[PDB]
Amino acid sequence: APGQKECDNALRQLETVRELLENPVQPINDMSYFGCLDSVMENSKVLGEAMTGISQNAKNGNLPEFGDAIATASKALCGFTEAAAQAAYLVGVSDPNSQAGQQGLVEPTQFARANQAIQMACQSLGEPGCTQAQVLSAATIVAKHTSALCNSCRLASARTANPTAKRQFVQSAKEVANSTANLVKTIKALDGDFTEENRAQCRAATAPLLEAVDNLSAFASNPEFSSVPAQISPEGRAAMEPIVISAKTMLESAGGLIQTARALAVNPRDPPRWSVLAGHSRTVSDSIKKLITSMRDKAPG
Amino acid sequence: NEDIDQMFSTLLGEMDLLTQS
Repeated sequence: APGQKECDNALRQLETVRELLENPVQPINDMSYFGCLDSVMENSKVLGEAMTGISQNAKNGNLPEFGDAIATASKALCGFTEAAAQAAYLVGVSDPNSQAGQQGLVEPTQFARANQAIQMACQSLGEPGCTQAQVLSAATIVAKHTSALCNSCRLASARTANPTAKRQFVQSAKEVANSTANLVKTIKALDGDFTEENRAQCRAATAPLLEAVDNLSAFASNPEFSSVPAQISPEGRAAMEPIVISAKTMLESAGGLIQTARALAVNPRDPPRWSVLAGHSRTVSDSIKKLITSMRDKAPG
Repeated sequence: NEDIDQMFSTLLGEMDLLTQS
C-alpha cells in the first residue's frame, strides 16, 4: 500500500537521526549558528505543510499524496535535527571555559573508505576469474573515489596556510589523477580486447595508483593536519540542554505522529486516533517553538 | 572509448583544476 513503506522508512530515519542529539559536543557539519537558525526556520515551515498533507491525505484516502507528505516530513525532521545538533554544539563550545578544537584538513572516515575502495577495486581488476563486466564496475569505483580524493586534496590545500602543505596536497592529487589516467588507458584496451596479456597490463597499471594512494595516505596522516576535538565545559553542556531537550521532544512526537498516521491511512474511521494525531502535531509545533526561543536566547553570535 | 571517458568525467574535471596550479 502506498504510504506504508514511507512511514516505515520515516520511522527508521528518525531513529537514526536522533543519535545526533545524544552527545552533541563535536561539530557535525559546517553551518554557522545563524545558518542553523535559517535551517530550523526553513525545515519548520516545510514540516508544517507536510503535517497538513499527512492528515488531509490520510483522511481522504489519497494514498500516493499521503506517502509524499510522510517523505517530506521525514526529510524536514532530519534537516531540523542536524541543525539543532550543530546549534547545540556551537552553544556548548561558546562557553568561556570550553576549548574550541580545530577542523582537520581531510575528513578521516571517508578518506580511509576511499583508499580502501580503490585498493579493493584494483584487486578486482586483478582477479583471474573477473568477468569483463566486472572490469567496468571496478572502473566506476576507481572513478568515484579517485575523483573524491582529488577534491579532498584541493579542499585541504585551500584550508592550510602552510605554503609547503598547500603545494604538496596538489602534487599528491596530481599523482593520484595521473596514475589513474594511465590505468584508464589499460582498462580501455582490456575492454576492447579481453586478452590475458591485456589483463596483465591492466593489473600492472594498478601498482602506480596503489602507490599514489599510499603516498597520499602517508602525507595526509601528518598529526599537524589532524582534527583536534572540542572540549565542552559543564556550563556549556547546561547552556545547550534546552535546545537538545526540545529537539528530542520534537522527534518523540513526530514518531507518534507517523505511527498514528500509518494506522489512519489504513483505516481513517477512527475519531480517537484523529485526536491523537492532532495532539502529536501540535506538540511537534510546540517543541519547535521552544527550540527556536532557546536558540534566540542561547545565541553565541 | 567515449563511454569509459564519460565514466571518468568527474576525475577529468579535477585534473582540469589541478592543471591550473
